[PDB]
Amino acid sequence: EIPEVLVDPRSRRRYVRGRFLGKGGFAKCFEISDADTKEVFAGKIVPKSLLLKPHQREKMSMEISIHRSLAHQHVVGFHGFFEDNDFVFVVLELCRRRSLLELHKRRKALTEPEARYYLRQIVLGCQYLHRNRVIHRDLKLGNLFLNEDLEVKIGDFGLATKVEYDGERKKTLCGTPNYIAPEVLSKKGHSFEVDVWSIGCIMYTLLVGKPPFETSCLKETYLRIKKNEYSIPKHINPVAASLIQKMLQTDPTARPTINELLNDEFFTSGYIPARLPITCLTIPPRFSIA
Amino acid sequence: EIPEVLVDPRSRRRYVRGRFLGKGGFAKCFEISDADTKEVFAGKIVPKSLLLKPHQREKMSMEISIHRSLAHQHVVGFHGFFEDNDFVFVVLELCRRRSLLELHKRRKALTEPEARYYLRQIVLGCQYLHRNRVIHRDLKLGNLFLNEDLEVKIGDFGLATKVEYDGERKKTLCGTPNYIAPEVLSKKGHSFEVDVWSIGCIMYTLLVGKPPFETSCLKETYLRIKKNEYSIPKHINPVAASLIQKMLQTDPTARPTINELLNDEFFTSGYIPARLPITCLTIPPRFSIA
Ligand SMILES: CN1CCN(c2ccc(OC(F)(F)F)c(Nc3nccc(-c4cc5c(n4C)CCNC5=O)n3)c2)CC1
Ligand SMILES: CN1CCN(c2ccc(OC(F)(F)F)c(Nc3nccc(-c4cc5c(n4C)CCNC5=O)n3)c2)CC1
Ligand SMILES: [Zn+2]
Ligand SMILES: [Zn+2]
Repeated sequence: EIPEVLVDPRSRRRYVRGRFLGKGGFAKCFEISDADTKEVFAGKIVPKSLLLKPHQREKMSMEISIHRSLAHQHVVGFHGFFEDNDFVFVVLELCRRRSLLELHKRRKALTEPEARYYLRQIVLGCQYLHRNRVIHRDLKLGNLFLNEDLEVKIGDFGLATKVEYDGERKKTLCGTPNYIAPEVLSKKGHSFEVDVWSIGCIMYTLLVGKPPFETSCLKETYLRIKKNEYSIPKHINPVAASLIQKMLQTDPTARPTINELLNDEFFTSGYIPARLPITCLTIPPRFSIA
Repeated sequence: EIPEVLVDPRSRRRYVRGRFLGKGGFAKCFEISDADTKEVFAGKIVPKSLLLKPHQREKMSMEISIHRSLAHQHVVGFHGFFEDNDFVFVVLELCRRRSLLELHKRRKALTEPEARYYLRQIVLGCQYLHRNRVIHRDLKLGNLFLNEDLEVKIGDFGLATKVEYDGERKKTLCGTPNYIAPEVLSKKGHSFEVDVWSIGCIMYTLLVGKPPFETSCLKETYLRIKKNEYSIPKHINPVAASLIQKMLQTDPTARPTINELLNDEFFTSGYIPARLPITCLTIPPRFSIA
């Protein structure tokens, strides 16, 4: 039940409503063209019917509050919002190569160089957020979008929470992150390390080709995480592996900080492409010498 | 996309498909008439599209396994099942007065006598299950259906689990019970007392007119439960109250068993109607003397 055009009565531009893209939570998502400067965006579009409750409403505002304060190369750009009466409309930078999720569906395990390339940009983006006292809290392959030059842009700040003062332990998380950290489940109080944990699972998943804790039942998975029950295939390199081990530790005070991450030998003693062939979208890159 | 008639190719009868009633999980639910003996039932009807995964499938079988083994006056009667290719069809005893939930929406707090009356039948039904090594695991006002003489019948065994051997602690619960017990949340291993806990919340809710741990956010509620944070209004009688206190204790080894429940002075020193006026559906009963 969503209008063909979208008008921003305050910044004044309107948007022709493009094709479906994806959806997540009470949100569905489409591309959309500025219709005058003709420029192209992704528009996240939430029905106010799903938002009848004040608790849902706040969650949604909070996300705009957090996301809108953010500018940086590996974060999905926030270009504004507005609402009618049935809908909230948010304008985002458009990522034309979808998300890491889709790339994974299609390449399963990646080559090491690809892992570094992508992983590095994931960390740079997370270095950004952490330095602004923001925790994403649901870093996963489907929130890591890729623009046209296959650059990573972090997305969906709907579980993103703001750190309000040094030492704060966020005591609850209203939602179900994919790669959820141990300390969240042991309902124990959590902070930035949850993102290091998630990145730990991303790394596994990209190198190993599957999630570090997958099982047919969610609650069993949660069990696994809590007891820290995973294993790293023997073919994964020993340097790669141990960075995983670093981040996938049940005690957050032991996991690397986002900032010392890029230093790890995985990165510094390894080859990191400068860019990627769009081929790499479907064919393992060989990185030959000419 | 559900057939007008329903045929059981093995017990041979077919069912004319009546009016909507309710829904819960992947299930929607209708009344249905035997079409020959013309008798009336509620039919729970699950699309096999929601059941593509083996884990969902098992959950559903388990429920049929548990529920079908059950016969007793305060349990929703199991009258059979069968499937086509798009649907699972289950035939249930029809409860023409909906559930305690609806009665609560309309009367908020109940008179003590009503509470006993209903509560007693809840316990008798639960005494039954517990003696058959079955835990319902999601006793709540909307699973407590009422037939025509306003008798309680327990329903929905889709989180019901079977106890397989003395001492067993069920380690996980794949779902989100309403009135969920502390030990479930502290991911700690649980058994029959979870139902005593739930009944504890039912009692509160029926007497006090609202749930013992309600808050605008679910995760805050869970916090409350874990820390056992509730309070009993001062107008609730002292005998009533303390039965609540008994059942709403964080340590399951302290909560009354289902079997010693009916002994509690709440019941034995109190007036318990033999039946209820259907008036009581919308008007507080006075229980005069003629
Ligand atoms: C799991 N997958 C994640 C990525 N998917 C996707 C498919 C086609 C797309 O446009 C194209 F073709 F140009 F590349 C895009 N591109 C895109 N660009 C900016 C924001 C969002 C977005 C932000 C959000 C969502 N989306 C799709 C959905 C949920 N909430 C969001 O925050 N998506 C993404 C499909 C689903
Ligand atoms: C929260 N409410 C619970 C009770 N509700 C309800 C409304 C109208 C009804 O028929 C009438 F009019 F004759 F009284 C009934 N009667 C009824 N009788 C047997 C089984 C089920 C049932 C079993 C199950 C469900 N139902 C409605 C839904 C979810 N899963 C079940 O196991 N429901 C129930 C409405 C929703
Ligand atoms: Zn499960
Ligand atoms: Zn919440």
